[PDB]
Amino acid sequence: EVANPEHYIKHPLQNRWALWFFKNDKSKTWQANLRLISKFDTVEDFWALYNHIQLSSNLMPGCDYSLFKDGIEPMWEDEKNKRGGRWLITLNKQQRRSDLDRFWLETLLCLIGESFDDYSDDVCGAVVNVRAKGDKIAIWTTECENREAVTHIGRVYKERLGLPPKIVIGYQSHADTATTKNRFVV
Ligand SMILES: C[n+]1cn([C@@H]2O[C@H](COP(=O)(O)OP(=O)(O)OP(=O)(O)O)[C@@H](O)[C@H]2O)c2nc(N)[nH]c(=O)c21
Repeated sequence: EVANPEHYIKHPLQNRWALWFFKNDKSKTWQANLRLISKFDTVEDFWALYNHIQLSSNLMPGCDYSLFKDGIEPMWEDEKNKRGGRWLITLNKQQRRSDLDRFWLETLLCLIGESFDDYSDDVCGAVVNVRAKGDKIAIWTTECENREAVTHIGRVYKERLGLPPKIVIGYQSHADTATTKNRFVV
């Protein structure tokens, strides 16, 4: 007879995820300022990471945190992002204190907990931008043309964050990045 796995195995996550950190430095290419922190694929390992790193609200302006499925780099150029887009959450200066941190954690939980159910395969990850003019959080998806998946993900995400329902958020395609209107709204 063998031991009861319930008493000792870590609680597995559907996907293995990777957390990245971005430190702004004008003298270097965007990609050069983007570096991996570490990866994890269990509930225990997620908290071990989250608990020892600074809350988004404490980072220096210009820095980002990005949680993307293992194998998908948090950039437009990636095979899994080039044809996709993002649901953007735009926060005001007051929300840095009131909602940024709780919104980001809920975002992390939505990702690792596969809260988008049937459309989990369309989800790539999420990014939080700490900025002086106003912080930003966003869920990135793989194909801007998958209306069904994209709209359902947006609705679910918006409901999970729990902000006033009357507030509309938009979805923008990465390819449409101005050298930017929304494709969908919920
Ligand atoms: C997500 N992303 C951001 N950048 C670079 O980062 C710059 C800033 O893009 P940003 O997404 O970090 O928002 P920010 O608020 O800092 O600035 P703004 O929206 O223009 O006011 C871009 O114009 C790019 O030069 C990126 N550059 C490359 N090559 N690939 C990416 O995926 C990528």
